[PDB]
Amino acid sequence: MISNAKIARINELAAKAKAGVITEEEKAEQQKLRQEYLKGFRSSMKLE
Repeated sequence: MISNAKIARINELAAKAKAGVITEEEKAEQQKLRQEYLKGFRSSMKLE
């Protein structure tokens, strides 16, 4: 699961990725935490 602290961590890493300064380790954690966020999260715009 994910908490606000980890959500900030995601936005941190995402910014690192959008910038290009993100390392492989940061990338690995980013992908995982995004899944921790996707737990139960559905696409409201499509009701998917």
